[PDB]
Amino acid sequence: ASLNWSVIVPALVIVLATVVWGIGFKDSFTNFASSALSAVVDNLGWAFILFGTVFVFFIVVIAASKFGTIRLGRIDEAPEFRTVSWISMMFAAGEGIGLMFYGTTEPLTFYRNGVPGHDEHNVGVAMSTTMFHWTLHPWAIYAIVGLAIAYSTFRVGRKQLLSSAFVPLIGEKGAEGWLGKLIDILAIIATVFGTACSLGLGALQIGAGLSAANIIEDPSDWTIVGIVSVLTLAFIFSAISGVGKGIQYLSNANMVLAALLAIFVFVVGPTVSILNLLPGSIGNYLSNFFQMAGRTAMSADGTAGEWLGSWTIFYWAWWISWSPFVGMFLARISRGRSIREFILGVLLVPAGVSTVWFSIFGGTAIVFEQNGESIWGDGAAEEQLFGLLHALPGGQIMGIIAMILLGTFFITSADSASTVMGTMSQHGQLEANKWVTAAWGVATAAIGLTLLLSGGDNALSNLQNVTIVAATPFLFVVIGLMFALVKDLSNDVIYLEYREQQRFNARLARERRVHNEHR
Amino acid sequence: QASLNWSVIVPALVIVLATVVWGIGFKDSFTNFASSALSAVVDNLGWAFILFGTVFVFFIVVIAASKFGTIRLGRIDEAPEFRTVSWISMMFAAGEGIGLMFYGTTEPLTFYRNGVPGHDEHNVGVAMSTTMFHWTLHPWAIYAIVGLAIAYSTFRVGRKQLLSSAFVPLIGEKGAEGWLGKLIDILAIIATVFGTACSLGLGALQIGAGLSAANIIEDPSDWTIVGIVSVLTLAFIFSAISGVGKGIQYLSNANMVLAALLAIFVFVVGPTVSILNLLPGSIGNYLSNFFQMAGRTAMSADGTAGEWLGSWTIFYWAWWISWSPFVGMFLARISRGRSIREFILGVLLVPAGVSTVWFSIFGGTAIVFEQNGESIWGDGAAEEQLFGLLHALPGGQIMGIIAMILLGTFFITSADSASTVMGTMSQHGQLEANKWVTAAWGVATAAIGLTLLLSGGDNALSNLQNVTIVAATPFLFVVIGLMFALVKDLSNDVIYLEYREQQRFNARLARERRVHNEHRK
Amino acid sequence: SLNWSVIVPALVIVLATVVWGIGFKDSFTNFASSALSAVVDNLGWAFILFGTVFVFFIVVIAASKFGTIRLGRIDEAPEFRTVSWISMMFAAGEGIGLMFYGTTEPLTFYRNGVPGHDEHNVGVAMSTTMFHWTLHPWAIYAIVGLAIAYSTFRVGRKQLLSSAFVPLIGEKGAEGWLGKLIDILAIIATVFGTACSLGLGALQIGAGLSAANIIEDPSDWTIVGIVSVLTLAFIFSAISGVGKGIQYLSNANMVLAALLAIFVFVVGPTVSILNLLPGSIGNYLSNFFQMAGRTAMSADGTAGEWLGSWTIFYWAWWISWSPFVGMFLARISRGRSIREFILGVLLVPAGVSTVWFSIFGGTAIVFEQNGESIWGDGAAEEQLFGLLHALPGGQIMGIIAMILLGTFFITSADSASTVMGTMSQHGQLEANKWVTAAWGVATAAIGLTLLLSGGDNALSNLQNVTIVAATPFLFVVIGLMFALVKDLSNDVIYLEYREQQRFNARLARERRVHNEHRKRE
Ligand SMILES: CCCCCCCCCCCCCCCCCC(=O)OC[C@H](COP(=O)([O-])OCC(O)COP(=O)([O-])OC[C@@H](COC(=O)CCCCCCCCCCCCCCCCC)OC(=O)CCCCCCCCCCCCCCCCC)OC(=O)CCCCCCCCCCCCCCCCC
Ligand SMILES: CCCCCCCCCCCCCCCCCC(=O)OC[C@H](COP(=O)([O-])OCC(O)COP(=O)([O-])OC[C@@H](COC(=O)CCCCCCCCCCCCCCCCC)OC(=O)CCCCCCCCCCCCCCCCC)OC(=O)CCCCCCCCCCCCCCCCC
Ligand SMILES: CCCCCCCCCCCCCCCCCC(=O)O[C@@H](COC(=O)CCCCCCCCCCCCCCC)COP(=O)(O)OC[C@H](O)CO
Ligand SMILES: CCCCCCCCCCCCCCCCCC(=O)O[C@@H](COC(=O)CCCCCCCCCCCCCCC)COP(=O)(O)OC[C@H](O)CO
Ligand SMILES: CCCCCCCCCCCCCCCCCC(=O)O[C@@H](COC(=O)CCCCCCCCCCCCCCC)COP(=O)(O)OC[C@H](O)CO
Repeated sequence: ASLNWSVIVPALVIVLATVVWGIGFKDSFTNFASSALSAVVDNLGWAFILFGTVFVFFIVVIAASKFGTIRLGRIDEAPEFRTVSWISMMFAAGEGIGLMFYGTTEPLTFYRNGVPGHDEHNVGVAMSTTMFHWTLHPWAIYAIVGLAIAYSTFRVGRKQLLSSAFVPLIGEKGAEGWLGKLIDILAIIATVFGTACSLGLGALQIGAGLSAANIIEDPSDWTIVGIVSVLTLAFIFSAISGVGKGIQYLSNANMVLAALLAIFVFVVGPTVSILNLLPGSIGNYLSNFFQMAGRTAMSADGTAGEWLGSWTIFYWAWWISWSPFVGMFLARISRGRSIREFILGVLLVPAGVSTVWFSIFGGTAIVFEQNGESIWGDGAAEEQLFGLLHALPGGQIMGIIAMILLGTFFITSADSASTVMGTMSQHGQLEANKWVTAAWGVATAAIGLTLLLSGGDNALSNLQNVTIVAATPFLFVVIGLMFALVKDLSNDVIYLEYREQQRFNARLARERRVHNEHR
Repeated sequence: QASLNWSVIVPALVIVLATVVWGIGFKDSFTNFASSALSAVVDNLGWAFILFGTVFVFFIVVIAASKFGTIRLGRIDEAPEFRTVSWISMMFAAGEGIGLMFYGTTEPLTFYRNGVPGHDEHNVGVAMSTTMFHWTLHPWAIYAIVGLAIAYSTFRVGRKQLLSSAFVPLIGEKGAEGWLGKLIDILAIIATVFGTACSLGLGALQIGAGLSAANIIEDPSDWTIVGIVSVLTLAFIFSAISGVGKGIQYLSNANMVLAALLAIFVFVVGPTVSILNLLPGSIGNYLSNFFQMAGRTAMSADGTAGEWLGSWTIFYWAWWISWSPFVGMFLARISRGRSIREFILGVLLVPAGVSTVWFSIFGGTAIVFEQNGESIWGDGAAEEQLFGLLHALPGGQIMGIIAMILLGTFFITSADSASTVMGTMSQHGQLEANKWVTAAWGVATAAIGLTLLLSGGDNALSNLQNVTIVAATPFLFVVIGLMFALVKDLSNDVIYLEYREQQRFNARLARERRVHNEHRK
Repeated sequence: SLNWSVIVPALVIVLATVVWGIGFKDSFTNFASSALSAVVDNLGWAFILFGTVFVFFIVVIAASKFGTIRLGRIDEAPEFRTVSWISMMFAAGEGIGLMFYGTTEPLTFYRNGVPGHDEHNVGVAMSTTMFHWTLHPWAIYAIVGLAIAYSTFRVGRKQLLSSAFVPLIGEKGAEGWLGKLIDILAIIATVFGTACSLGLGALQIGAGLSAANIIEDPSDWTIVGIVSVLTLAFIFSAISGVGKGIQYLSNANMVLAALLAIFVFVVGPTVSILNLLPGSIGNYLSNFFQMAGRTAMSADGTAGEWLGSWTIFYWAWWISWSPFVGMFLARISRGRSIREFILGVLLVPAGVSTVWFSIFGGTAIVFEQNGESIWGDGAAEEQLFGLLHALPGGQIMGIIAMILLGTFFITSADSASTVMGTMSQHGQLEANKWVTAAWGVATAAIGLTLLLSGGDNALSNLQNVTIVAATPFLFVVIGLMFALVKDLSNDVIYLEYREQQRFNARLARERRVHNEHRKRE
């Protein structure tokens, strides 16, 4: 296919504008980001918080309805991936960097400071509200988007694009018109900013880790961590060949290293306490699910707005911005699966992986805090993991391994996001241009680095603010995608013979009633 | 022309007239009896109300989710005679309107200011959740049960449009025409009269408060209430005896338009952002606390929630059970040809969402005022809350008048609809009843409401609530039996006969086989 | 023929326990305490997690397509009427345990509170009593009974725990060493769970005799006499070769339990109990997942001892009872569907337990609130009679409760012994009466051994040894889930579609790999 320049040029111009604003005009960019966060949070926290749970309800009911039997492909089709392989391939979609960053920080900071409507030093609350942001809502969003693309491209044979999934609502004219172009541009921009958030978190934490081992300098975030991890691997893996064979190796190394780190912290750490937190975390998450889903700026006597902006609305925006990439990824590896099976796997397997990960790491941190040891230290979120690792025997080698894992996650996430963006910018071609992929990867890495540099001391806050503002337009795209998906599922070939009969009988009944009214 | 059911008219008419005379000429005796009867009823049946109120919700969810959800309310492969949008629009009628207007400000504001048993004061989430508790799912679960029973009896099986006909599976045709069916219909008419009189009394009281606030009348004297009720009853009487159904549908459209206008005015001129924040908060805290409130009895809070329960939750239970004949028959009428699952889902969810939005807007504005220093509580009279809320907003002087007009139109339309259903139930389930019987029933409900308001005196809302609870207690058992009748009716469907006969035959064979095996050794 | 390879190890372990307990009491008690500490600290997480995984698993199995499978031949209707089947679920379950903890558990939760909650809270006191007795125990029993019933009726295998693992180990492991190990573990777990029940019954009977002033004070010789008398009546019933006396006792169990519950209901605070019914159910559904998430590091690392005393003990007790109740449920529930079986087994005993605990615990808590108090010296065994004597006419009801405990002793012994004889007779339903008598005597001896060894801390001894003996069978019950899923998936009604899916998926994988290789060009 050809390049959709009408969709590349707008998004690329927006990205260049954001980068120039952040780099050359740090103060103005930071002020604007703070003001836009204030306005967006105050005026649309209701939208984020309401539709986060509407997505979960919607995907659950879609799975449990008659559409669950539909198969993503030809009728009576069987899937191309084994169930074990299908489950394993979902690891590459999850947050390697997000988990590596927040596994220790989030449960520990919620244990220490508490959350709105709750007191400090509550393990159940800490683990439950860590599981709130990471288990069902993100993967309900991802299931919705991936199911939309899967039904559009496999069942109906349309192009693999976000705009195509809206064909039921806006028709073909809209899909090829200005509205389809707008949807595709918003998808590309949201993916860019959502991936740049992860790249910024990973670079920040890698710098902190290098400082922990005492091998770092000050400008390493810009001069080494970003540009090296981008150029020396991602470009040479993309531009050199269609498949560089390094992405597969790194995607397997991610699994191996994450398993090794989790097993180290599990065995060397307080194993019994972690095993106690498994059922405790799951039970206290299921108990507090709706209480946390109803936490708005009007909660805790109006004092929850700042916390929600810093913690919950940030995650809403982050997951919404991830939606296009993760949806395309899940759709690509789920052909032939049924809708019910797809939804169940996508919702539950990563939820369990996240639950276990947070159990190990947050539980070790909370147990240390309870005993008297404090991995908190200064309080930086990027230094908690290495403090936790160093607190355990043989922690130096594992800290180095954690830095290696962070670098591999950086490379893998950037490469996969660039692949999906290139596909979306090339009229839905599965194998997009290599140079378009490299350009989009450069753009994402540059945006993440620019957010970090503009934030400076408050790098994390600047990152979160720009992610929150950048994902506001795509929240409505996902909301309308729910409607488009329902309208597409209803108008399935298997249901048309029943729908015509229902329409005919309803018309007969309505005309009979109208005639009786005339009488 | 179905003959008049005099044997069902007289037992309910005599009770209504006895209540009117007793409450008018003997205000003190009537109030004392109502108070004592509330004490006894609440003490010895709050467990029944609270348990079966949630059993209704569970029963409806199970019925929709079970194999019965695919059955059509009519002949097989039938289709609805109303478009889905028209069905949803018609659902708004037969709701409260007057209850929603009366309580939208008062109830969440009251819970926020004073708290609820087992919880502390100044809790927005708890106030909104326990307001949603009384107005969203258990109400419409009860209405779905009754309307589904009536719809199945009348469309699928082709019986009369009655509540006794829904008990045929339990007591049979002889029972339906026997004394038990007559008793069920009498209780249905009594419950309709008292559930309607409660809303009419609330509307008259709030219109009096509005006239007092608008300065049209200096005070809301008893004669003011009498005049309001007389004028509104005269309007309803003219609408009915005129024999033309155009004016009533015009007033229904006006009710929808004016309710939307008031909601939009408070949403826009009020704290829009807080109103929108309270939507997810209200829903989440409702689903979080659902079973905590479902398990709230007089034994909660170390045995101290009895007075609060009788004031709010048991009163609502009685009110929503008293409405059950009217709202059930209304929903049954407009739901021809729908499947059981579709009927249940729409009836449960659409009104719940509308109530959620209404309470969010009005209660959230009141609570936002409370938090910011302003207090529309004033003297604390419930009837004066709404006009305190509107008069605290720019341009609200005219919207208070619009609120009074909306209350008047709600009064007229609700009286007409309830009286139409009552006339149906007193004429062997005729779809259209005699004009004079409908007029008489509507005037009787108005007279009961006026009697309650006047006998209450300085405490009118309390007397209204007490009489509502006492009058609705008998029909809780009718609804409970209707659950069994509905299950038996759905089980004995034509599509399920062959499978059931196969199972019965095989079961007899297996039982004789095991009896023989025991005989062996 | 006797499976001596299974009898001899179980007999050796049981006799070793008896010799250790009587001969060396200090050593036995020290080992029991140390083993309780170790197993609790290291596997309370396993107990707590899998107790709720069982509920999730059985609910999902009932909901899924497997719920349509019929236990037996296709179109085979059940042998017992639904009334008979429902009533037969009372013989299997817990009568002695219910009588022992009917008052003690809610009363002590109300008095002392539970981890993460304040004391003197009726809602939690009843919700966490319902937690330990309603859905987790019966989820375990339903899983085990369903596995046994499917293996023995659908597939025609022998009625054993070993034959239910055939999906995982083939007939080679079913008859190999692993099947023998599973059978031995099932026998030992049944012996020790039934011994825990019998020891509780003997303690309660001694407490009742002390209360009735028949004995001046309890003594070890009194417990020995009680256990000897009851097991002698048992041995006579078993060796007599006539089950008429046992059927009489099993009916007397229901009659007397219903009589006692109705007495406490009518003569106790009826309205408070009725209030507690919906309160208990609602607070159970509200707090279900908060109680399911209670671990050794809840309430700031202070719930370990409370969990070991209450929650982990009940988990171990149910897991040790699971072979018996599973075999019982499989025997009486042939021809049922998986969905019907699961729903009935989960819901009927849960409702019965809810009513029982509502009555007795609500009576105790209402006495505590009003000013009275049945706590007395704090002994768990003395609470029930302390509750009875507080009510008028309780002097006779104390002896009625003692008689009921004796009948429960005999009948529970006989059902457990019959299951053990079936296990040791290669799954033969008509178990040898001498093996049955030997197993019953061994159970009584183990219960007496735990009581005597514990002495003053008799209940602690019982619970410690029960947890230790039930720890091994937890993994068997966990593996039953996988074995049952493999049984159900590989069913004749699904094998054709499974073959079609396998072939199509192989074609799809071949296409994808060939396409990838082609594109790799
Ligand atoms: C924590 C919370 C938890 C909550 C959990 C919630 C979870 C939900 C689970 C959902 C599961 C669904 C699964 C089953 C689906 C099966 C349905 C189906 O299709 O079966 C056929 C079944 C029957 O079919 P039918 O007989 O043909 O029906 C006729 C159609 O109704 C009449 O035809 P039509 O005119 O509609 O035709 C239009 C056509 C296609 O439409 C078009 O013509 C499209 C035109 C193009 C528009 C542009 C689209 C492109 C936009 C993309 C986004 C871009 C953004 C970019 C951003 C840029 C920023 C810079 O659409 C359709 O195909 C019909 C579906 C329309 C759905 C309408 C529902 C509106 C909901 C309103 C309430 C909620 C709003 C929330 C507001 C927020 C605050 C609360 O369909 C229906 O169910 C239809 C009825 C649906 C309900 C209608 C409701 C009307 C208004 C309700 C208001 C009152 C209630 C709300 C609360 C109270 C407010 C006061
Ligand atoms: C105090 C509160 C509780 C405290 C907490 C404790 C928990 C409560 C204990 C519950 C324990 C579990 C259940 C045990 C019951 C076992 C028996 C049974 O019903 O199962 C066998 C049941 C019947 O089988 P069967 O015994 O073989 O029947 C044929 C025999 O030939 C039988 O031969 P037959 O045909 O001659 O049998 C007689 C009858 C056919 O049925 C019978 O066998 C007799 C009636 C059945 C007993 C029902 C027990 C279970 C339900 C509890 C009732 C209350 C709440 C639920 C309401 C019912 C909705 C299903 O047929 C007739 O000829 C009609 C005779 C008249 C019937 C009664 C009519 C009067 C109703 C009473 C109320 C009226 C006014 C006073 C109001 C009261 C003051 C508060 O078998 C089935 O499974 C059939 C299923 C039918 C369709 C299922 C779909 C509907 C279910 C919806 C879900 C409900 C949600 C509720 C959840 C709420 C949670 C908060
Ligand atoms: C320790 C680290 C790892 C832990 C990870 C946890 C893993 C859990 C993942 C759950 C399974 C995901 C993969 C499922 C693939 C197989 C298909 C499947 O399970 O779904 C079927 C769904 O089948 C059903 O019909 C519904 C069955 C319900 C199964 C529910 C199991 C999950 C229950 C979750 C409980 C709550 C968990 C905690 C939530 C936070 C498929 O339906 P179908 O349309 O193909 O029809 C098949 C058949 O005809 C039956 O329909
Ligand atoms: C919250 C506001 C935003 C909502 C966004 C919705 C986005 C999707 C829109 C898709 C268009 C259709 C919307 C209306 C759907 C109604 C439900 C529905 O269709 O249910 C189907 C699937 O049903 C389900 O499994 C459940 C449906 C969803 C309802 C459950 C929602 C739970 C919400 C509870 C909230 C708490 C209550 C108080 C607060 C409101 C089938 O049932 P039916 O009635 O259409 O047909 C029945 C029969 O087969 C004949 O057709
Ligand atoms: C604690 C008190 C008891 C529990 C109360 C809460 C219960 C909530 C959940 C109840 C779920 C019941 C769902 C029933 C769906 C039936 C589905 C169906 O089509 O039937 C199948 C499953 O069948 C069943 O299991 C039928 C059981 C239905 C009865 C359910 C009773 C609910 C509880 C009643 C007591 C309520 C007490 C409330 C007061 C506290 C087919 O199986 P079968 O062919 O063997 O069934 C034969 C039957 O005649 C077919 O209709």
